Amino acid sequence: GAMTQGLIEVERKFAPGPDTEERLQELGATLEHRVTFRDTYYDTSELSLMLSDHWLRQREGSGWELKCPGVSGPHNEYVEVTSEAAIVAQLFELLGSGEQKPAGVAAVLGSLKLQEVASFITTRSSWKLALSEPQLTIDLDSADFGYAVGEVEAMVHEKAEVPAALEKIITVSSMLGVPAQEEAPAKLMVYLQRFRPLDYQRLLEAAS
Ligand SMILES: Cc1ncc(C[n+]2csc(CCOP(=O)(O)OP(=O)(O)O)c2C)c(N)n1
Ligand SMILES: [Mg+2]
Ligand SMILES: [Mg+2]
Repeated sequence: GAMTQGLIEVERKFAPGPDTEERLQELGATLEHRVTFRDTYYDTSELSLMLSDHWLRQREGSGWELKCPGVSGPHNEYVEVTSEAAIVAQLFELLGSGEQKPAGVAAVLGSLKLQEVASFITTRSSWKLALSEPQLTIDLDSADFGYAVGEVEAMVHEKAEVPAALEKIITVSSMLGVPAQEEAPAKLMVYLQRFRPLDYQRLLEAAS
């Protein structure tokens, strides 16, 4: 037999500005693709998934994905699950349907009292940047509800490499975006804050 795993993705969000694309161009980045896609997130009425740092979505053209917290000191760690059967097992453990019998994620939604909590369309430009060695990716996202966020992404092999990669992408992010102390918010968090502010408040309360 054999075991297989992926690389580690390291990421940092930033607020783009009017000059972000021009900076990318002058740095020698190339625009690899432009794409538009719907994201739809799901949770229970009590926000069971989100309150425990679990994030379940169906992404147009990609299928189901679930993000779970992992056990970078100042920065978050996530395990991404895209196997439907592993998503469903994780959801059963957390939301406890002992009786529930497995199936595709879609089929188990009702049984788990999972409902759509947010849906929106993102228009994305994805750029690649080689410096002096593997190309960084820069995703520039525009959400149809009216919010723009960029993100710099690097891949690395071992967890030992994560701290240096983080510093690099933080520094690159700062040259591409508006000055800021903290990381720019995720599209979903801005959506929740503006359009589901009672839910946002629950999330705020939990984290402090
Ligand atoms: C302040 C804050 N930021 C981030 C998180 C974690 N989080 C919020 S929404 C989300 C899912 C959306 O992730 P995103 O990075 O926007 O996915 P993308 O659309 O870029 O693929 C996660 C993991 C949190 N709990 N609190
Ligand atoms: Mg990306
Ligand atoms: Mg990303």
